[PDB]
Amino acid sequence: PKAVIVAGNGESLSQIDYRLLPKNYDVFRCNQFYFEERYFLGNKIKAVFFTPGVFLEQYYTLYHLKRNNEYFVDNVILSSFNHPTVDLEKSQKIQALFIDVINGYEKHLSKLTAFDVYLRYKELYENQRITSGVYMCAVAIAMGYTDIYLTGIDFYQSYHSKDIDLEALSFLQQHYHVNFYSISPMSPLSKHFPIPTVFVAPLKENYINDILLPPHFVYEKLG
Amino acid sequence: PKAVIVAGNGESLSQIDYRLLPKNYDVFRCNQFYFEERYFLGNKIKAVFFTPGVFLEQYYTLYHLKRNNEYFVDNVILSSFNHPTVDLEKSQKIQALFIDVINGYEKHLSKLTAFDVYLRYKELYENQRITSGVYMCAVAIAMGYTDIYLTGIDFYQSYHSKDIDLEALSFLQQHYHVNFYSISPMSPLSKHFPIPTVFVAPLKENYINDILLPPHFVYEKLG
Amino acid sequence: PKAVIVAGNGESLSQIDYRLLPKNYDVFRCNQFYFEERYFLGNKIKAVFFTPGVFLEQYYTLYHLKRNNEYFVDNVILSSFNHPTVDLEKSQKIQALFIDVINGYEKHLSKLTAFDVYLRYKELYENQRITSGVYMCAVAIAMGYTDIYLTGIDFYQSYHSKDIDLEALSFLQQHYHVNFYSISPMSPLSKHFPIPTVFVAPLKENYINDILLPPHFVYEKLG
Amino acid sequence: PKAVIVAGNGESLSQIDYRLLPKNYDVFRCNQFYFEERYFLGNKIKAVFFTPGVFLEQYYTLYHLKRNNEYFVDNVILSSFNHPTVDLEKSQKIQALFIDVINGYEKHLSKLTAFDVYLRYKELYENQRITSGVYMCAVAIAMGYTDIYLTGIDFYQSYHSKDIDLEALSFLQQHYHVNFYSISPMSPLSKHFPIPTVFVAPLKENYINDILLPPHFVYEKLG
Repeated sequence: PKAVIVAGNGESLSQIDYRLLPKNYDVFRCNQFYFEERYFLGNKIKAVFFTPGVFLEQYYTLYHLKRNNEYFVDNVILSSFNHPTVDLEKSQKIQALFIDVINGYEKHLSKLTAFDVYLRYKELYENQRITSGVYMCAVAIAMGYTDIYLTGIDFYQSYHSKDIDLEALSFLQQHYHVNFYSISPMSPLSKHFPIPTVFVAPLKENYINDILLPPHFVYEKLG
Repeated sequence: PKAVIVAGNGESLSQIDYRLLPKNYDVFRCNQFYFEERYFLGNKIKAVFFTPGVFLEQYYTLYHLKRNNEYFVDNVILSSFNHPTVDLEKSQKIQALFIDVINGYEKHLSKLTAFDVYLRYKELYENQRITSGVYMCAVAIAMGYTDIYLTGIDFYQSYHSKDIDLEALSFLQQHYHVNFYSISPMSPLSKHFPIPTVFVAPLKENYINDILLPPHFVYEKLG
Repeated sequence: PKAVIVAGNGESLSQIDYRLLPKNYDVFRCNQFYFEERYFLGNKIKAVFFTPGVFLEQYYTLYHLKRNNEYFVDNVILSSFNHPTVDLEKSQKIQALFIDVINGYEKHLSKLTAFDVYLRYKELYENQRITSGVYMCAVAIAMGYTDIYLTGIDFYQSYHSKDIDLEALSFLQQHYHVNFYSISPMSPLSKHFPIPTVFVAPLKENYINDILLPPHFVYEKLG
Repeated sequence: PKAVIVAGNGESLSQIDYRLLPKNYDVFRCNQFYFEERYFLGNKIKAVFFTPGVFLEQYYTLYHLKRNNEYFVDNVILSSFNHPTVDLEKSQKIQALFIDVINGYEKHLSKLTAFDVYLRYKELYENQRITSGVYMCAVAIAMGYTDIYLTGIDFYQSYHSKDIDLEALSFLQQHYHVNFYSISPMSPLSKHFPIPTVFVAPLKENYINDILLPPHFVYEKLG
């Protein structure tokens, strides 16, 4: 479509001004998005992102959440760079077990050649990496979206730093001609991106607020 | 076609009412189907299923049976799930030796996405597996058949249980809109599926009633 | 085309009756075909066959022979069955080194399904194998030829025997409808195939009559 | 196009007669081309060649050179023969790390069958190899160029010798019908190729005249 809202797990997720939101939009979530005490962005999620480091404990929890009718997730995307020095073999191991998991690099992240070369050089020769928030923005750019509203990204309120996250965002702004907006006025991110021009979150009860663990025999068969 | 009869090795195979059979149909057999003392379903078989656990002793016996003109088999199908934790490597080893063996998962079982995801989750996180009877029904559904007549399935008269076999059958009934019928009135299976609305088996003599074993040197070259 | 002459290294190669040869034909040779003391079949060869067991010492000798203008070879074919228990890995090793070598099984021998299944079963369960003469006939059948004139095959004047070579030839006669002829009246092969209905070989001088050996350092780099 | 100038790192690179150059042409460079004290051939390079033996220290240096706006390189080509005994695995390792590196053999050098067979035989059975200058000429021939002007090739002023470099050049002259020219009258190469029928290089200041080395932790992650 045209508009998409990407959200992180920062402390500014609860300070969203709902007068700046567009009419039609999609929501992207990642990692421990189910720790919310309120439904800040509803229960409809276009896509979710899980890192290869912890994936078995996340798929099980997502299955349990979807079984109890708490969220309506459409896609599951693995946040892998397919680089030989970090997660090349683990991505193959994960993909050999599941069939409904979409690999991010092969499908969306490989279509940005300059950004891919930049990231690979910085990973190989400088030991620097981007967070999940920039990964979601890159995937949204690669999927055709043009308006990206950022929230919940507080810029870390040793690979990850603030000189690579800000430099990568400016790289995508200059090379692919997309618009970035901030919907949290008090967030430090608003100092770099313009506020757009001009609803109480319902409470959650008896919800799951911890990551579930698979039984003991699950690890035995994988080892 | 439209109708197909799937048969197991249960004790109710000899108690079939032949007034309920349709006009044109195909027969599916599996495992030690040649231990019959009578020709309950004739000598024409559309397809046969062999598990990867014991396959070398089965192909040899099937070759000997077909050489002596006792059965007329058309296809041989390997009952493999292609899951890394059970039979992923053994299936490749078997397929590297024979060229006339059809892999079930790649050809028929991979076209049912929801059923495949359900089975993979239950295998990975709960240690539960389905029997060959449900595998044959799933393959028949995936091959275009609409009427499936079950027989010889007595529901086990530790992976296999009666809460996964019955749950999988209901899953296929709800999701793919197929009809299941039981042709053994005294079988416990008739309590869950309707009896359809309204011939002596010839005796077998000097037949093979035991699984044949390859010579000793066959195992040496494989090890 | 239509006619092809296949020749072995037997003692009946020097007893060919040249009145029975057709007008236009092709010649197939194999193994140590350059040990002839006379040019029995000329110096034009359509294809040559080398076994994977000894191939490095044969390619070098063939290169030296072609450099000195003694034979005019068109194709080089590797006589591999691609079976995991005999020469599966060695064929890949050979093909990784040379680019002008044609693999026989992948190109010609895989298009005869019944013959392939028969050979694989006999190899796996009975320890029986065919010689190069039957391999050349099968390849000629698979390449479209219809008239095959056999010579130099004296039927061994422990895998190889006379109950598999004769049984394989009858298998190809019955299943693919080809004509076999013998051009050596005194050969024992004429007792099984009909003689067709109704030229001094030039001498060879200062020729190569032994298989050449590569230098010592060639084996070091391969080990 | 039609014309291309290939240059080496010999001592005759500074003795080029600029009256013999054509109007429109492309320049090929290789290895330590950035050690020039003057801009002999400008700062525009169509393609560059790096050997697999030292590649990590070259990509980093090329990136630093391009960042400082000293050269304008278009393509980077890996000079690999894809032969199992020299650089088959190292080429795969290099290609698994970078995405903007073009493999020479797969793209350009595999389209010359006779030359490839000649090179493979000489490598396998005689321990002889060609230099980078002949590799660049072969790639230029395979890319459609017809006029090739050689410079900086002083013919080594133990695999490499002067009986393989001269024999390979004559092989390409006879088999592919291309024209070779020499633009350095005093070079020994002019004795074998005709001089064509009938500008001060600017000085370089504060330039990089040594190969840069990656940090210590780069080697740790690769080992």
